[PDB]
Amino acid sequence: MNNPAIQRIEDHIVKSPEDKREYRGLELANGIKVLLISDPTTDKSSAALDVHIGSLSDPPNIPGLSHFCFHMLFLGTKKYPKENEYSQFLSEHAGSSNAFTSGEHTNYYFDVSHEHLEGALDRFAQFFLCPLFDASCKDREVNAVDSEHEKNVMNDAWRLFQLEKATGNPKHPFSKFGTGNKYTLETRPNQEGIDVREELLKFHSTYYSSNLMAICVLGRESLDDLTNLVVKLFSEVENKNVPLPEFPEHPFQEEHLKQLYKIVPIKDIRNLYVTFPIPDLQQYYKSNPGHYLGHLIGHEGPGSLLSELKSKGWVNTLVGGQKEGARGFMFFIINVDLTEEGLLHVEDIILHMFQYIQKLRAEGPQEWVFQECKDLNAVAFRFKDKERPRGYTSKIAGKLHYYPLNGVLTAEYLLEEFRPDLIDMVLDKLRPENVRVAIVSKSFEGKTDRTEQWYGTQYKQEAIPEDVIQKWQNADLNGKFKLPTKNEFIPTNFEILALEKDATPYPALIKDTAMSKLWFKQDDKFFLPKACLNFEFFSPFAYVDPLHCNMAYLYLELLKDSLNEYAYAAELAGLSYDLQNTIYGMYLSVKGYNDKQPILLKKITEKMATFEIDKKRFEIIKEAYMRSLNNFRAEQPHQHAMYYLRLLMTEVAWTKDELKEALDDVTLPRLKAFIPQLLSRLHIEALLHGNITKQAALGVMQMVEDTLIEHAHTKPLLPSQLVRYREVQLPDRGWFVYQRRNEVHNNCGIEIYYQTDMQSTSENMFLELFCQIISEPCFNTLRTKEQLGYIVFSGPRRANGIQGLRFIIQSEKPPHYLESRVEAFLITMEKAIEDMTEEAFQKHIQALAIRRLDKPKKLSAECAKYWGEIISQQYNYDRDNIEVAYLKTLSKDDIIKFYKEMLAVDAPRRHKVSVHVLAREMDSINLSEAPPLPQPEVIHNMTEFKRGLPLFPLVKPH
Amino acid sequence: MNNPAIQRIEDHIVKSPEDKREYRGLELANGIKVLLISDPTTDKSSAALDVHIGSLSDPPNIPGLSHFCFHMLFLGTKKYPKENEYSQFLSEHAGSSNAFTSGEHTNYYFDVSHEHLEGALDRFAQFFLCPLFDASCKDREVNAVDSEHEKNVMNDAWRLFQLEKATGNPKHPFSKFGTGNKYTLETRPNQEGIDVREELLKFHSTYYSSNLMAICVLGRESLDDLTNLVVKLFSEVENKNVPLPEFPEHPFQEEHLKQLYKIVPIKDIRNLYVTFPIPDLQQYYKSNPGHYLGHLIGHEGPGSLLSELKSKGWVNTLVGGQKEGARGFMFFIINVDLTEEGLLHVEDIILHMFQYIQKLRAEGPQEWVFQECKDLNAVAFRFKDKERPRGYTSKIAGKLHYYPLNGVLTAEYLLEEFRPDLIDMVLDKLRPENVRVAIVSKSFEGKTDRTEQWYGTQYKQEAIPEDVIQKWQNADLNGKFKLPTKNEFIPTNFEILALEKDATPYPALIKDTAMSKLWFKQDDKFFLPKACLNFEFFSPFAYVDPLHCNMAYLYLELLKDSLNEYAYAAELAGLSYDLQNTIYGMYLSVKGYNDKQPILLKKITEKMATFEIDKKRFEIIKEAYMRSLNNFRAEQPHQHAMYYLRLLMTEVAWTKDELKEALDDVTLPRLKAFIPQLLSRLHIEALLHGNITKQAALGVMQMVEDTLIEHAHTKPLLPSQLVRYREVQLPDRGWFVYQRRNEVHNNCGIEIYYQTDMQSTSENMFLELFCQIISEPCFNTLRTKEQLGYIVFSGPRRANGIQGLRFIIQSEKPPHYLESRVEAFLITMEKAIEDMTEEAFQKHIQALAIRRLDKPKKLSAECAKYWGEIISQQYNYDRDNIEVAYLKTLSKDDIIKFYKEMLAVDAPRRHKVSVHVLAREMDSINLSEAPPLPQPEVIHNMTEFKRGLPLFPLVKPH
Repeated sequence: MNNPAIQRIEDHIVKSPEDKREYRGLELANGIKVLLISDPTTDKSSAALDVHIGSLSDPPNIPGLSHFCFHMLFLGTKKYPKENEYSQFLSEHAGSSNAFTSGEHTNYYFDVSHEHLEGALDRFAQFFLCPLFDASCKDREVNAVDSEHEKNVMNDAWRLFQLEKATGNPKHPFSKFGTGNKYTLETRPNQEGIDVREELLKFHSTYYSSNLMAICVLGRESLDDLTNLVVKLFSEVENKNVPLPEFPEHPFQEEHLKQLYKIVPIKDIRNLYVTFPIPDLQQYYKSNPGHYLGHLIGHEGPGSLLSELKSKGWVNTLVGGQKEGARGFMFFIINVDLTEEGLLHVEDIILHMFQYIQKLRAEGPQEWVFQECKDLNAVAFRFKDKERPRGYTSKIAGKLHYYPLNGVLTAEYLLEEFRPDLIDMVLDKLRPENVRVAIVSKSFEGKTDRTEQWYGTQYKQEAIPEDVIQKWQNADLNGKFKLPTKNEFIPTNFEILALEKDATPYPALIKDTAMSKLWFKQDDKFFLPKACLNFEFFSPFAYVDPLHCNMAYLYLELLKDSLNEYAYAAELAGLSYDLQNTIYGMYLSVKGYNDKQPILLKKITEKMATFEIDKKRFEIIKEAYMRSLNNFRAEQPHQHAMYYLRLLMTEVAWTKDELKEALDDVTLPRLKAFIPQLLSRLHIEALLHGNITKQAALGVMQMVEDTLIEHAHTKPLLPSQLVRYREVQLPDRGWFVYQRRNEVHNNCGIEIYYQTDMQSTSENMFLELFCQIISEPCFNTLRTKEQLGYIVFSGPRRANGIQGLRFIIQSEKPPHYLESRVEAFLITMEKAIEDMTEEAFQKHIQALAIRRLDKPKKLSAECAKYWGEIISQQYNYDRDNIEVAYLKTLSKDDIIKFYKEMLAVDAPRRHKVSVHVLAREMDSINLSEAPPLPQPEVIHNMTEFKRGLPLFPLVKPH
Repeated sequence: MNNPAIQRIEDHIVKSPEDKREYRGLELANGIKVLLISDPTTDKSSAALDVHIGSLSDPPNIPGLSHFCFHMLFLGTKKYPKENEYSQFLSEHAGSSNAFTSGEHTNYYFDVSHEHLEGALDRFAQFFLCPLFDASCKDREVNAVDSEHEKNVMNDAWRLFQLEKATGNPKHPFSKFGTGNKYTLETRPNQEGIDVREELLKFHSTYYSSNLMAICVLGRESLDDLTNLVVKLFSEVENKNVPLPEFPEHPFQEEHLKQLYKIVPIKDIRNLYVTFPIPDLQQYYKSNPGHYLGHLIGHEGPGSLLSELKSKGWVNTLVGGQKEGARGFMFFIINVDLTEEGLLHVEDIILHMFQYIQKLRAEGPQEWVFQECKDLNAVAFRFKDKERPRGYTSKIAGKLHYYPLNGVLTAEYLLEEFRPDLIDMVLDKLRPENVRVAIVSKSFEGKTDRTEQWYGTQYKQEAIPEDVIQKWQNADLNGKFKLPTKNEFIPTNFEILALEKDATPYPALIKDTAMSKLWFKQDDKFFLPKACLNFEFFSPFAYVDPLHCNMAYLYLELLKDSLNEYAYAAELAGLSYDLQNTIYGMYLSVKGYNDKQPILLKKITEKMATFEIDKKRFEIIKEAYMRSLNNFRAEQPHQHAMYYLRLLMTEVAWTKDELKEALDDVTLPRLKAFIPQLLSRLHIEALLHGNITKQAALGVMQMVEDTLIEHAHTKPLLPSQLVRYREVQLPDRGWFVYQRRNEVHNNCGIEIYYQTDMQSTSENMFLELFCQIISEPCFNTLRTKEQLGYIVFSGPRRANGIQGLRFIIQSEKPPHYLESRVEAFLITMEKAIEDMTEEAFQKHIQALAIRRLDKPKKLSAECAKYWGEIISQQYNYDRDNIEVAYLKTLSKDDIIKFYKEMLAVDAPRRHKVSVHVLAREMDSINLSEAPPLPQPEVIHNMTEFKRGLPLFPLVKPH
C-alpha cells in the first residue's frame, strides 16, 4: 500500500529517548536506502548521498578517476548548467558543502537554510540524474586535484598511508593510487591513448547505480513531506544493478608478512607501526571482537601495556586496535612514538607487545570487561550530544550500507551478544608470523633504496630474520602486565536538577572577589547530565620571558604526564580534561558527565599544588618538547604564515626560536623552584555551565581555591594588576611584509591581513557581510578558475579586540604573484558589489543572519561561545542577536563606503601586512587586471617593528 | 696710584692650581668688597651683591620688612621704571635671577648671556642707586610674600625653625618673625598707624649702605675691564657708615636651658633635636673647632655614635655639628630620627649622646684626625669641580664679609693651625646643663598647650627634671664608643691618564653583548682625577607587580643600610655611591676620585650578590618604608599633582596605595627568596666616564659581571626580551581630569599637561621656543599681577619619548579658576606672539640657543646629560648642536601654526589632561578674558582610563 516508488517503509528506527528528532527509514524501489529526519526546531537543513564506490574501483591505467569523478560531478548539470550553480546557491542561502572519496565510498553532503531545502536538494539530485561532464572544466579541475595531491606530498601521514599500499600485493586494488594527479589524469591518457572524458563517463555509468546509494535528509518538514520530497527527486535515479565490489583475498599475502620497513620522515619524529592483517569483522558489529581487543591493547594507565613501555622510557604514546581496510579485509594496529632510547630498542619494544598479547591468550576473553564496555556505550548513546545536521546526515548515509534501517542509529554504539569465540578468533591472528612492522625516523636518511613512486618516500624494505621472529614467539609472560580493574568513574547519577527559578539566559557573574571571578549558567535547553568547567589561572610568571614560558609548558606537560594513568578511566567513562599554558597563565577545562566531575577536579588540583617531578620523566618530556620546537620547520607554509602574523601583531609574543634557545637553561632544580612561584599568587576566572546548581558551582569553585591556598599557599592577585597585551596598530596607507624561508616544501605560503578597526557592532558586521559576499567568489575565482593552489581561504580575523580581513593561500606560484592576484580579486569584488541586485544583496544579509543565529546543538558548543566572551573580556553574551539586528539595516552603499575607506588600494585607511613564507627553492591569458601596488616596507626584526608603531586600546567590556 | 674710587687692590687671590679662571680682589673707596673673575670661555656671565643685613634687623612692629624690602627692590627703578624690566631683560638674554634673606644677609644674584653683562649689571646696579619703591606694587607684592609664607606654613622644617626662635629670649632679635605676611605687613600698619612705604624707605636708608656690601662679578672681559665696569657702576653707591649689627648676648639664657619641647608634626615623623648654644666660632675658621667636633660626633660606621644608636634599633640617621646663628652666637646640634622603640627611649638615647661626648673629653683633641681632615679638604679644594657662575658669585659675595680678599676662595676649605685649646673650649659647652631638646612626633596631638603664633604649631614646653639632668651628668663611659681609625680610602693617585689617541667626543659603545652594554668616554676637558660610573641593571622581577616593587625597594634599602659604616669613610674621602630601584631594575652609581673606585665597587657588588638579612634590621626598614608611604599624604599639593600625572601617563605604574596594601605580604623568608630570583638573570647597561682608559672601563665592567656570575650565578637577559613601557596617547580634542583630595593643606595643587607629539628635533624645538617666549610672562602675569600663588611654573615635560607643555600652580583658589586663568594666559600669549617684533623674536631664539649650548662645567654634569641619552634609549649625544641649528631656522609663523595645531582651545590636535589636587576643605576686576572650555571627561580609575586609550610607539634610537 506504499507509494509505487517505495519497496519498504521504516522499521521503527531505534533511537535515544532523549532525542526529540523524528525518524523514518525507507527502501526505494530502485534500491536506494534512505533515512529521513524531521527536526522542527532546526535552523539549517541537510542531506547526504553516499555511493558505495571508491578509489578501489579505479581502473588500473587511471588511478584517481574516482576522486576526479566527484570533482567533475559538482561541475554543473543538464538542468543547472552553471559550473558553480550548486555552491553559489548554498553560499547565498547559509549553506555549505563538501565531499570525499575513500576506498569504497564517495560521500557528498551539504547543509542549507531550512527555508530552502527543496531548492538545494533539486540541484544536488541533478548530479545523479544528468551531469554535463563538459571538457571546459575537465582541464582546469585537474589542477585542483593536482595541488590537492601536492599539498599532501610532504605530509608524513599521507606518505605512510600510500606506502602501506605499495608494500602490498600489486595485483590487489588496495595497491592502487587513490588521490590521482595531473601525471596520471590528463597525461598518461594522451600518450597511451584513451579519453578521460570517455573513461569518466564509463566509470560513472558502470558504478553510479541507485542499488549502491544511500541518502539521508534532515529538515523541518514532517516525515510524510520529506518522503514525498525524496521520492520525487530520487526515485528515478538509474539502477544498473551493479554487483557490490568485494576484495576477499586480502592485500597482504604470506610474502608481505614478516616484513620490516625503514621509512624516512619529513618531520623529525620517531614512530613504530605494528600491523596484523585480519579478516573482516564488519558482520560481527553486534559483538565487536576487534574492539574488545583494541580496548585492552590500547588501554592506558594502571597495569596497561603503555604504562610499561613508558617506564622503560621507550615510548610516550600508544594507540591500538582495529583499522578499516575494505569489504573482505582489515588490519589490527599498534602504534607508539619512540623516545631516543625507544629507537634503539624497537625489537624489545615489540617483544613486550607480544608479551601483553600472550597474556591475553593466557587470561582469555572476560565477560565483565565486555559487559562494562556495553554499559558505557549504552549511556554514551542515550546521552549523545545533538549533532550538527551536515555531519549527521553524512555519517548516516555511510552507515546505511551496513545496517538495517531500524538499527542505523544504534549500530556501532550498542553491543549485544558477548562472543568469547569471535574474540579468541581475532586474538589468534596477533602473532609474530603475521606481523608487519614499520619504523619512521630521520636516522635512515640517505640509506634507503626504494622510492614509493607517488609521494617519493625514501625507505628500506627488509625481512625480519627468523630468530627475531623466534624471539617474539618465545614471548612468555611479563609479570607486570595486569588487566584493568573495575571502572570507578562510571557514573550512576544522571539526575537532571530542576531549573532554579533564579536561572538566567546568559552566564551570570555570581562571584567577584580578588581571588576568583565566577561565571555560571544552569542549562536551560539540552537537559543532559553533563557539565562544562572552565578555569583561567592568571599569573605574570607564566609568560614573563621565554624561560618561564618554557617552564610553564613543561610543568603542565609533566603534570598531565603523571595524571594520565589515573585519568584514562575517566575518559572511557565520558569525562575528560584539558590543561595548557597560555600567555596569561594556565587553562584547565573539564567536560562530560557531571556526576564524578568533582573527584577528578580534586585530584588534578591537588596534584597541581603538590606536584613532584620524577627526574627521568623530566628529560624525556624536555627532549620531546625540544624536538617539537624544531619540528615546526616541517609545518605547512600556510601554517607558518599564520604563526608569524600572530607574533607580528601582538605587543608581546615569544617565537619558537626564542623558546628553543631558552630551553637549554631549564634544569630540574630550576623547574622545581618555579612551580611554587607560579602557584604563589594567582587570579582565577571561571565558567561553570551545564547541569549544576548555583550552590554546586560555588562549591566546585571553592574547592579549587581552598586546595590551592591550603597546599601551595596561593594568595590573591588582584585583577587590576594583571597586564593584558594589546594589538599593534598599523599606520594609515601602510604596507608591511615579513618574509621567511620554508625549508621543506616546494609550495609557498601567504597570509594577507587588511586590519580594519577595533571590534564593535558596526565594524564587526561591515567586515562580516563583506566577507560573506566574497566567500564563494573567492573560491570560484582564485581557486576554481585561476587554480592558484588547493588552499585558498578568505574571511575575518579577530585578535586582541581588533579585526580585519585576511586571505590565506598555499601555492606553487610566488607570493608577489598571489599578492597581485588577490588585489585583482578585490577590484572585481568591488564592481560585483556595485552591480549586484538589491535582492541578491538581501539574500547575503539573510544568509549571514542564518549562520549567526543558528543555535548551538550541544553544551560544549554553547559553552565555547560564552568562554569566547570571557577570554576576550568582552562578556557580550547577547552578541548574536544584536549584531544581526544591526546587520539587517546595512545597505550596498554602506559596504561600498566601508570598502573605499578601509580596503581599496587607494583607501585612506588601508592597513596592510603580508607574511610570505617562501618555498624550499623559490625565491624572494584572460586574467583580470591587478592594480599597481606600493613598495612594501620590509620587516627584518619583529621587535624593532613593534617598538616603532603605536598600540591599540583594549575593547570596552559590554 | 689706583683709581680714586679704589682704596686697595688684589692681595694675590689664593686659588686652586687647577683653576684656569683669573681673579682680582678690590676695596672700593665706599667700603664695598669686590671680587672679579675673568673666564674667557664662559658662556654665561654673572654677578651677586650681598648686603650684610637680614631679618634680624627687622623693626619690632613690622616683622619681615627685610624680606618685603628685597621684593620691593626688584620692582623697578628711577632709570628703569618698568616693574619687570630687570627680569624680562634676563629672560630675553639667556639669564635668570634670584635673591634671598636670612638673618644677617640679603643676597641678590643673576646670570646672563656673556655678550650682555654690562647691560644686565647697569640694571641690577640701579636697585642700589635709586629704586622707585612705588605703591602700585606695594599692595600686590604683599600677596606673593603672603603665599610664600603660606606655602611653608604646613612644611614641618620651617615650623621647627621659627619654633626654636620663639622658645628663646623675646627681647632678642632672634625671636623675630623673619618671613613676614599680609597680617604684619599691610594690616598692622593701618590699625596702629605707620606707613610701610615710609618704613621701607627708612630701613632701606638706614641699612642699605655701601660699607656693608660685597659684590662678585664673573665675565669674559679681562680683569682690567671688569674693574672699570664695576667702579663705574658701583663706586657711587651711598655710604651711610652703618655700624655692623651685632648680637653678642645670646638668644637663649639660662632660663631657656634645660628645656624640653613636645612638638606635633604635620608629616608622621619621629625626630629628636638636641641643641647646645655656643659662642661664635667664626673668627676661628683657620682651625674650625666646631667642625672637628662635628666630624667625630656626626661620624658614621665603625665605632661611631650612630652605629650604637642603630644597634639598639633606636635610630636610623644621625646628623651632628655646628649650626649658623648670627654674629655673636651659634649652636651645636645633634639630630636623629627615631624608630618606634627610639621614641620610648629618648632619655636613654640622649644619655648615649653624652656618653660619646664624655668619651671625647676623656680622650682629648687628637692631632692626627685634624691632620686627616686637613689633607682631605686640601685635595677637595684643589680638585673642586668648576662651579656654575650664578651660584659661585652668590656664594663669594657672602664670603666677602668674613675673610680677606686673598683668602676668600680658600676660606672654609683650607685648615692651618691645630688648636687643642679651642676644641676643648667648645667641647666644654656640651653638657646636660646647656641642653635644649625637642621631640617631634604625632603621638603628642591634642595634648599641647601652646601655639607658636606665626605657623600655628601645636607643642608643649617643659623643663627637664633635675634627676634626668643628673643622670646625664652621671654619664660615665660606654666601652663600645671607639674613635674612627685611619682612613684607607684617602686617595694618593691623582695621575691624569693621557688622552688615548682613539678617544672620541661622545660616549662610544665599546661592548655590546647579551650580558652587558658599555658606553665609555675618556675625559677630554676637565682633567680632574675623577670618574663617573653608571650601571642600569635590568630585570623584569623588579617591577612585575606591587609586591616585587616593594621587595626591590626593601632589598636595596637593606643593602645600603648594611654598607653604610663601610661607605662613610669613602664619602669623607670624596667617593660616593647611589643605589636605587627603578621600574626596570636597579640603578648603581659611583662618583668621585677614580683611584679607589674599584675597591668600593667590588664591595658593593659582592655584598649585592651574597647579601644576608639581619632579622631585626628588616622590621625597622620595613616599618620606616611603611610609614614613608603613608607620609606621602603630607606632601605639597603641587607635588601630588605631578605624582598623579606620571602614573596616569605611563602604561604601567604602581601607586603608593597599591604598594602599601602589598607591603603587608612581605615577610623575611619571601624576601630572602626574591633576591636570588632578581639576581638570577640580568642585563646591564653602563656609562663609564672621566679619568679612565678604555682598558680600565672594560676591566671595571668585567668585575661587576664576573662578581655576579660567580656569586649569584647570574645569566644573560637578552636585551631584545626586555619590555619597555609606553606613554598613554590622548585623543585629539580630548580633555581629561583626575581629581583627588589633599588632607593636610589649605592650598590646592594643579598640573595642566598639553601633550604634543613624539619627541623629535622639530617637535622639540617648537615646544622649547614657545616655552622660552612665555616663561617670563607666565611669571609676570599669573604670579606678579594676578597673584595666584607662590608656585607658578610652566615649561616642557618629557617622559617615555613623548612631550608636552605643562603648567603647575599651588594656590588658595579653586582648580577650575586657575584652569580658566591659565587658558586666559594662553590667548594673551598667542596675541603677544603675533604682535612681537622680529628682533624680539630673534632674541628669544638667541636666548634659548645660549641656554642650550652652555657647556657643562663639571664631569657629573656632562655625565648626567649622557646618562639621559642612555636611560631614554635615544643615545642622541650631539643633540644640543643639532637642535639649536634647527631652532635658529624657526619663524614666528612656525610657532603660531604650532600653537594653532596643538595648543589653542580650538586646536584640532589639543591633547589635554589636568590633575587637580583639592585643598583640605575645598572643594570640587581688570582680568583678561578666559575662553569658554569643554566639559572634562572625569577619571575615577587610572587603569580603566589607560585600557581605553591607545599607546605611543617608542622613539627611534639616533
